[PDB]
Amino acid sequence: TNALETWGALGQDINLDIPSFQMSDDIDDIKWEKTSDKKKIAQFRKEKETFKEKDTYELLKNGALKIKHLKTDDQDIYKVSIYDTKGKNVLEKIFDLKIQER
Amino acid sequence: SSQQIYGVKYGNVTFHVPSNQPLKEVLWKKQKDKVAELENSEFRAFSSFKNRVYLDTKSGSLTIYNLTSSDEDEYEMESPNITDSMKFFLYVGES
Repeated sequence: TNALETWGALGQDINLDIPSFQMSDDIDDIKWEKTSDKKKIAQFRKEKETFKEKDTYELLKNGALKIKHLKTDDQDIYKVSIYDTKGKNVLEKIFDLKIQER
Repeated sequence: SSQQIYGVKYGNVTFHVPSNQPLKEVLWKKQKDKVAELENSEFRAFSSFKNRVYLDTKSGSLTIYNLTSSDEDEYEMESPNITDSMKFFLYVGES
């Protein structure tokens, strides 16, 4: 329920940052899922090449997901799953991307 | 939805996934943490579950060996060639 409500503006880009997160070496699988459709859009696996569904997205150091030129569909519930080199969950956070038709 | 799987210490179980198409990308979880995964075809068991399991490369079914009672938990699997998650609950029986 801790949906860190985020506010975006139609047409502009937005950054989904993970709070008190710090990039380490124990990190391995950084996952960004778009609830509704239920399929990852971005994923950083240790050293295996950053995966991105659409160039509309971009992974930024410290697992930050970037959503270029927001759209009407780009309004969803985004979740981030970060795992360490042992298959353990390092942290889990949810973002409520609410784009305003200003 | 969730299926209750009963097992026995030192024994082994098998999580049967009612599939058809060879999902070549799957991930098994023991709650928040991972168990075994399949990425672009590169198997990988984590922590304790190393050498301890076998994943069916067709029906995405999972098989754990040598139960340790510390395995009695909530298991769940995911896959893109999906149709909403499968959640199994293992009950490490007594003997």
